[PDB]
Order: sequence, then C-alpha cells, then structure tokens
Amino acid sequence: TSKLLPGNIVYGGPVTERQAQDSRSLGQYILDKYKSFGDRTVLVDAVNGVEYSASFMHKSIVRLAYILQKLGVKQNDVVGLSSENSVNFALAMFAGLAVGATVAPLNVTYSDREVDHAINLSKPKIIFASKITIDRVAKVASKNKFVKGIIALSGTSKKFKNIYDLKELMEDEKFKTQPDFTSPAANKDEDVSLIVCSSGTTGLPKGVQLTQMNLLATLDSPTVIPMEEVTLLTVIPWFHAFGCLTLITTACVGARLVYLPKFEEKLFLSAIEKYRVMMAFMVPPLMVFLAKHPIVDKYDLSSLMVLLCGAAPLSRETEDQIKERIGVPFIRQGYGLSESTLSVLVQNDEFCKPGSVGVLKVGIYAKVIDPDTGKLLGANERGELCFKGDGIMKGYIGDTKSTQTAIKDGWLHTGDIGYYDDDFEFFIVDRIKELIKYKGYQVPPAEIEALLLTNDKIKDAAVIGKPDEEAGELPLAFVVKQANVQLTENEVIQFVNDNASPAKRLRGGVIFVDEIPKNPSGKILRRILREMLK
Ligand SMILES: CCCCCCCC(=O)OP(=O)(O)OC[C@H]1O[C@@H](n2cnc3c(N)ncnc32)[C@H](O)[C@@H]1O
Repeated sequence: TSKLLPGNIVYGGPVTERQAQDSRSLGQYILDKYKSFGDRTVLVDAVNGVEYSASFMHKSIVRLAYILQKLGVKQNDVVGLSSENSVNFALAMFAGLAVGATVAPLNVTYSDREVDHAINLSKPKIIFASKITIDRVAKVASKNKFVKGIIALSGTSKKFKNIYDLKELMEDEKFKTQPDFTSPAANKDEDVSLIVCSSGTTGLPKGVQLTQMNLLATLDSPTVIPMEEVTLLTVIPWFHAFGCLTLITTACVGARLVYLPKFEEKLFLSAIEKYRVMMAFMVPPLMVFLAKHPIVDKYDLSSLMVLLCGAAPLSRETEDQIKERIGVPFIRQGYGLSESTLSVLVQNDEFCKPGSVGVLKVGIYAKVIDPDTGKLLGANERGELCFKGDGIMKGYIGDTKSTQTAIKDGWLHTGDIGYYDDDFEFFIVDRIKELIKYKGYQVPPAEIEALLLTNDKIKDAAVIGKPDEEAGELPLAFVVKQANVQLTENEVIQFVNDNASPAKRLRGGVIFVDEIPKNPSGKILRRILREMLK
C-alpha cells in the first residue's frame, strides 16, 4: 500500500510487525528463532548432501559463542569472516552476532591488497578463515598488530602467530560450557552488526556499517507462499550484503536453506533437481544463464517456483525468456544497495510489471531528484533515486567524507537513475557513473545491454564508453556469443542500429569475448573491461 505523500515523496507504508525490533539484540533474536524451530532442517550442504537441524545450529552457536568470549571477543568487537558459503560460515557469523560482536565478512576472491585493505577498514580482533583463504589471511594479519587471532574453519597455516583450529576449539573437552547462551543487550541504534565491503570505482572497497536496527527493521519486513515451508537455494556469496542478509532472514523464518560454496552451472542445476528447490536467489548473470545456456535443458527444474533476482540490471526480455523456457510461475526482481541493508524495492503479485523492481518496502521513503539541483521529480520523471528509512546504513567506517557525500539529511543518494510510474512501481535505468558520456548525451549502457541480450545469437553483453578526442566517449559492446551460431561485429552494430537511437550506436565497435568479468555479486566489472581495450 504505497502512498504518494505531498512534496513528491513516496512511502511504502508503516511497519506493522515489530518482533525483531522488539528483541534486545539481533544475536538473541537469531538464537531464539533457531531454538523455536526444534529439530527441523534449516541448512542443506548441496555438494555433500548433509542436512543440518535447527537444534544443531543452536547448540553450535552456543558453544562457539562461549569460545569467542574465552578468546577475548567482547560486545562491539569486530571479527572477520573470510570463507565460502558453508555451515561453518553461518556458525561463525551467528556466534559473532550472539556475543554482540560486529561481523565483517571478506570477499573470498580478494587479493593480498584487497584483504589487507578490508581488514584495515574494520580492524577485526579475530578472523575466521577456511582453507581457501587462510594462507592469504594469516599472511596479511601478520602485518597488522590489531589482529589478535585467527580461527581456521578448515586447513591450516604457519604465517601467523596465534591460529586456532575451529574443530579443536569446539571439541575441547577441558573447556566446559552450558547448553544455552544469551546475547547481551545492544544499543540497536548505534551498535554495528555487520560491516559489508562494497565494490566501487576506487578499486578498493568501502566498509558500510549496518546497525542492529538496520537488520531487525529489515527482518520485520514477494509471493503469497509462507517462506517457513520453502526449500530455498542461495548461490549469491554470503559475504555480500544480499547473500549475507538473505542468509539471516531465511534462517529466522525456519526455511530450508540449501547452499553451494559458490556458483557452478552444473552444481546449481543439479541441486534444484535433487533437493526439489522451490525458490532461489539469483543475480542477472545467472538469470541470463538460465535463459541462454543449452545445459539448462538437461535438468528437471519443475520444483522451481520463484526466482528472486537482484543486485544488477535485469530486463523484462530476459525475465520473459526464462519464464517461457522453463515455466517458473513467479519471477520477482528487487533493488537495493549495501548502503540500504537489503532491498528498498521488490516486486510482488500486484506490482510485478515486466522489468520493474517493484514497490517500496514498509518504512522506507523514496524520491527521484534531478541531478544538478535538488528538484524533487514526479511520476515518470527519470532522476537520481534517494531513500530514507530504518534500512539506511550508519555510514562508511572510518570514512566520514564518503558518508556525507552519500547520505544527505538521512537520504541515501544511491547514484542510480530511475523513476516511478503512476502506480508507484519503480524502474531502474542505470548507474550515473556508468552513463556513456558521448557528445553530451548520457547513454545508459544497461539499455543497450538489454537490447543486445534479446538477440538469440548473443550470450552476454557489456557496453562501455570508448575514449574519443572529439566525442569523449563512444559506446563499445563487449559481446559473448552462443556456441553453435555465427555472429559478426557488423551484424551486432546493425542490430543496435535498427533497434536503438542514434546515440546508442556502437561507434566504438564490437569486441567479442568468451566471458565478461563479473564480481561475485553479478555486477559487471567495468574497471577490468576498460583495461582490456587493446
Ligand atoms: C531483493 C533485492 C536484493 C538486492 C540486494 C543487492 C544489494 C546490492 O547490490 O549492493 P551493492 O552496493 O553491491 O549494489 C548497489 C547498486 O547495485 C545496483 N543494483 C542493485 N539492484 C539493482 C536492480 N534490481 N536493477 C538494476 N541495478 C541494481 C544499483 O546501481 C545500486 O546502486
């Protein structure tokens, strides 16, 4: 029930439920939820086929929570998490939240300098790490005195002084703990539950701080199905806000959360078939895969009911394609930023126009402002989207300048161009910083990208501005064709020439490639793309 308030501000409605917010801390709300689920399955390791009960989660969170306190972790301390999706990941995060510590997950594919830059943003006192990243993490922690200890969820290393094996700690008979642990009370308004590293044009990430309030208010907020009885698959990485908050919310609703370490084409399809996955979180890259890759037909996907996509531009042409190929009833697209905790806009049964991002979630205000002025725009006027509500981040840790630039008067200036129609359904056009500056025009690469993805001969597409002396930027398309097909640069140029405005002309040419660089969250790594121009 969105409302158009005076002044051209859109409102998603008042937040009715207050269960999570009433809690004394996110750690206590998670523990009680898990305990209240009894012995039901809540986590399924798809690769190894191991079901995990709610009581197993509760017991392990209690044990690990005590161990953290013994190791010196105190309320509002920071603990790092560098690991693929796994039960130990969830156990590590929940335990850290149980003791009232900030959890700072770290991208698993990070490099020495990115890892070093991340842990220098949040300054974790203890860091969890699996075998895939322990060597890099231990090596980096050596050059940072604030890191007092590393816990290895798997594997080992000698490049750091104080390393603990999680298995030995959990099982230490000499360390006696009670069957139940209770989380301390949090200043929900200021205590930081999560520090999520966001990608930016800087090349190095910023640390967005999400308070307990941000998370509890989000918890208190797509289809008519009760999520509790849902078998849910999440391939988005859990160190990203989308996958991270999706793991928490799904956990609090008692759903059956199936997971893979990362994403893999065959493992993804295989998981949906074996475990009868009914709903899955996706990023556009996976949606395009479902829509294009021929391997998709080699699997039984009948159990799939809902596809929840977000994090990057997704066109209706791709949505329709997927629905017409595999026959999934519900495809819902959502929009949000790391700075907005989770989504601020989601499609539903009533507001699910093709290619839209839905309507505001309760408690969130939205406004479309014209850049180069604060002019608040009306319906159907494109402008920079700004959001206000209980989901807005507290700010970039240690970077008050970047925070003032982003949050004005409680409004998050997302930096994206969008608009809302007369039903207050929102549409995301593109990111201002990624608009191709060609002869004063601000061409949205996402528009051309959607057009190129309608061509059955194109498997993936990414458009970038090519540096030019007179024009400044010329649209250039990185194209990934399908296997058994013939495609030429001229044919691609002709395609957009006959279906797009003269400004979208691929004057920069075509550059066929077998794979487009994407980040673990499905965002086109434009930075890398501009480097390949050779
Ligand atoms: C249920 C939905 C859960 C979504 C959570 C993901 C949060 C996240 O993505 O955090 P990030 O900070 O990494 O991304 C922030 C930036 O990503 C771009 N963006 C994000 N969503 C869309 C979209 N639906 N359509 C077009 N663009 C999108 C945009 O430009 C934005 O400013």
